[PDB]
Amino acid sequence: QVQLEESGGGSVQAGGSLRLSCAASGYMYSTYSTYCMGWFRQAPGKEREGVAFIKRGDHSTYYTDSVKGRFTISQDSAKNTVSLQMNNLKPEDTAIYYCAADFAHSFLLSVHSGAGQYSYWGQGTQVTVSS
Amino acid sequence: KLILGIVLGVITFWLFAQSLVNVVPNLQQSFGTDMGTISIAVSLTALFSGMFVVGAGGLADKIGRVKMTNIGLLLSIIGSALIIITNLPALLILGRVIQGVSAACIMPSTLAIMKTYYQGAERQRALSYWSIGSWGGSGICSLFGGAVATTMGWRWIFIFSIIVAVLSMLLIDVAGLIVLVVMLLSLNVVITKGAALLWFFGLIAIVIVAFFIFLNVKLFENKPYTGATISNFLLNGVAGTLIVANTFVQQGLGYTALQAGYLSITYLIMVLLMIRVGEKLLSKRPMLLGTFIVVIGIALISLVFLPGIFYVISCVVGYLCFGLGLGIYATPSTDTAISNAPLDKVGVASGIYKMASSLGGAFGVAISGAVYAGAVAATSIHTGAMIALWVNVLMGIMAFIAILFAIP
Ligand SMILES: [Zn+2]
Repeated sequence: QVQLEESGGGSVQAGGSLRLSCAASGYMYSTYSTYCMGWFRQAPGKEREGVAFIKRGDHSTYYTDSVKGRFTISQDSAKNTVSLQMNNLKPEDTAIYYCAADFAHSFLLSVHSGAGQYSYWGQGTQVTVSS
Repeated sequence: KLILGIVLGVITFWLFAQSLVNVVPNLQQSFGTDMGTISIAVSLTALFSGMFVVGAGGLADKIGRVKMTNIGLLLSIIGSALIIITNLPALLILGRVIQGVSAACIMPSTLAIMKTYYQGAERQRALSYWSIGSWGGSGICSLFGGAVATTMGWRWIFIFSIIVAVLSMLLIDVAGLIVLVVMLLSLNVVITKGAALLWFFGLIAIVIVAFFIFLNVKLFENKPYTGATISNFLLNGVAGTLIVANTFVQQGLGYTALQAGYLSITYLIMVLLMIRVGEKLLSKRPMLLGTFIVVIGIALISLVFLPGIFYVISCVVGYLCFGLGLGIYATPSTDTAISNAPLDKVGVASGIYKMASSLGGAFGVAISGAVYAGAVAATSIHTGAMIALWVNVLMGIMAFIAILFAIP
């Protein structure tokens, strides 16, 4: 009973910029615990691939190679939400972006990426780029 | 003496057990099977423990106390050895099941040795050191397992289980029991399904059905020990206070994971240095002090829902005032139960006091979370938080009013 309500994305010209936000409803922290949160993309062609993830507890970010430098995941701590600020988007980035969050764990443990680890998934938000 | 020195080694066999719960992502790759199936696998420990601790206490009552404590500490070797040996899915299930029944054996039996250890006055020194064993054991189960996973790994956190379980031993009739476990098995996962889920009203039946079938089928208690047990349940209802507080601070006010640690470990150091003052405090006086001063603990964190700049003061004093109150009531309540209980039926009576403690928590958390998750969805974080904190105050007041049915 932990909904992930995600917003933003949409179509844009190539080399442009797009925002993708996603907040987690009614997801509580244990006595010395936190959870990791980010997006996976999946174009009609290739299979589900990881993009960017952040450890909610201590802003511990991790990116994939493809998007490194252009994309910048971050949490608006006061408004309580993660958001992936995408830039210089290439037509490879064209896919359906899925916001996901894994089951809680000790905050001492490191940030996660593997799709097997992530357990809460969003409906999915579409993003497309072109000439 | 080396009477507790071994006993605490059996309580620290239940620190290592509940540390692995907070390191599920590491052994999901090793054991291979996905999350959700491997998670419920690790859940089985406290699951099997909660339903068997009553029976395992009543069978320790007859078969022998140190007999069962020998069984448990021996069963804590295979419980850990099975898991740490090889990581694979179907095996991981059984390893935690026996880890669960291992705790069911230890808790009631080692609680009975303490009465033989002193039998008055020098019993409070033992029960206090027993409380240090469990509250320290659970209090850092997460912060430990995580710190171990970083440097060494998930393997070197469970090799410490076998060696401490041996070093412990170095210092050493199914009357509806099947319709008891079926009521507890269900009731244990009525709070977990209550959040998830239908089996929401469906699983409440098999609790109520297996309750009345077990009601008319060892039920024989009438003394202030009952008052001490019922009060214990209501007090553990305000356990949710901390989890809803940690959430509010880290999500609402937006602090880091380490600040959450400092506010929490401050509460942990406090409570562990009051169970010491608890034995000196003594029966009804300190338990009325504890059940009262915890309600203040909430009020200071409730008022942080209408904060200022210097309300980190008002929040901190909350964690302290909450922490000490548990510690004050901590070592007198365990005594008032362990004392009044008959010397013939200690293993049976102790298991009931420990489960009433267990359910109290799980029950409290479920309410606190559900209220928070509902109130924050209706209104905001700051508003919704206080609504959940208030629901704890009521239970904390009821825990203070629960002492009304507990004479000196
Ligand atoms: Zn994670």
